[PDB]
Amino acid sequence: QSVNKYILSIQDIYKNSPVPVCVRNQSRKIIYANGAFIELFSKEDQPLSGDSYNRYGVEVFLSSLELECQSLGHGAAFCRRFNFHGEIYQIRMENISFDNNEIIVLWQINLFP
Amino acid sequence: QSVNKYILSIQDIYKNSPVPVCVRNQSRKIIYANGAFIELFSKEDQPLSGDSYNRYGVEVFLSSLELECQSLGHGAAFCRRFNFHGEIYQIRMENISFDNNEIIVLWQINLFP
Ligand SMILES: [Cl-]
Ligand SMILES: [Cl-]
Ligand code: NA
Ligand code: NA
Repeated sequence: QSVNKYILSIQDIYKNSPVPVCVRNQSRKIIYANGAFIELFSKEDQPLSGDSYNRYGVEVFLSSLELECQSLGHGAAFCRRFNFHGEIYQIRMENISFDNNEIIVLWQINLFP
Repeated sequence: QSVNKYILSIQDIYKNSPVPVCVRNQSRKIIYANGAFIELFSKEDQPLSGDSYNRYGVEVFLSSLELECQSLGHGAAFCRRFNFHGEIYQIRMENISFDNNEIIVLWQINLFP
């Protein structure tokens, strides 16, 4: 609702963007993601290449960060780093809460500078 | 133009937000900022309290980061930390470039977790 309007705005900004972005609901479900995000996490696991070449460790780390973000309350945000397929990334997460205490979290990812 | 539309979207997302955000043009001019950002940097210098209690060192650091962001090209982004009035902050910067090679940079700031 007001969540849908928020999503439409994120989409307007990020739909054609090189910056991988997504928005997830309280059930860890993606409710918005752009092409860049889809492509980033579409890399097939290469389990033998190294410990960062599968999604599972990073998934738990990122889900854990997201839970922390949800817990910090409306407007809470932070930036952290993680490794994925041999590259270092940063991720910013932000808590957006709505009048019905519905919580969504914005993810924005970049390659580490 | 297309910059104005981008700005309208950022405004829709961040106008009522606790998250300090701004957008600056190539001449280091603010073309959008929300209330949270205005309030953050409205703190009067307290030059005697410590080296982080004035805007000048952080201004040069942040302007330097911004120039790097501009140089990295469309879609470039990174997260860094800085100190201001005795607190640690993170800042994410993102390069948004338009078809006429007009460059704007989004700033998003948070208190360090
Ligand atoms: Cl980190
Ligand atoms: Cl830093
Ligand atoms: Na909370
Ligand atoms: Na460049």
